[PDB]
This record gives sequence, C-alpha cells and structure tokens, in this order.
Amino acid sequence: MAVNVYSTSVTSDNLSRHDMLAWINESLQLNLTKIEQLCSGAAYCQFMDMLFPGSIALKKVKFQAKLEHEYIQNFKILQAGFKRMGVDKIIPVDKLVKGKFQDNFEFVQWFKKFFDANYDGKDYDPVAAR
Repeated sequence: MAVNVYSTSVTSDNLSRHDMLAWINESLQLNLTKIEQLCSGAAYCQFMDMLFPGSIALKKVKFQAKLEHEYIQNFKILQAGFKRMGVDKIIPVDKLVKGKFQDNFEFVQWFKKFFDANYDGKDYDPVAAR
C-alpha cells in the first residue's frame, strides 16, 4: 500500500511550472510544453507504473490520446491503480480532462508530492514501457 498525501501532510515546496514540466519530461522522456497536456492522463498512468510496477494496465493506456473520451479512459485506468494501491485521493477527472491550466496544475502539485513520498529510486525506462 502507498503512502497517502493530504493537505495536512508536511511536504516539499510546490514547483514552478518550468520545474514541474522538467520533472515530467526528464523522468518519462516526454516533451510536454504545457501543464494542461497532463489532461490526457497518460503521464500519471506511467508514473504509477514507475512507482509500483504492475499497478497499472499499461497496455490499455492511450499514450497518443487527443480526444476527451480517451483521456477519460486513461484516467479510469489511473483510478484502478489508485484503488489497487490504497491511494485515497479523489481524482477530479471531469475537470482535468477539459485541458485547462489551473485545475491541471493543482492536481499535478499534489501528484508530485505523492510521487516523492513513494518513489524508491528505481531505474525506469519510460520509453521501453510505452
């Protein structure tokens, strides 16, 4: 079971958008230019596999999703991973999939704290995983 992160948890400082995109892009070998591109759910799905290999149905993830309904499919895969791992955060899927900056940036700030609380340092080939 995962370590949960709450608003009352003591965590590292929030990241700038620049540093947050650097973390995503460097860790997953991606080239996101905007935080709202996290609306597809695919990066979160991959980060869950990196934290807990086998927690996510990676073969079902649509890594090249461009339509809101596909984003929803990816987020349902993420939700199933959260449930498997005892993660009690409610993901605001309906909001995130709209692809707006503020909601997407709020969730990723939480997600990065969740990631930092659970990451074991393992090597991970995010390209080979896709």
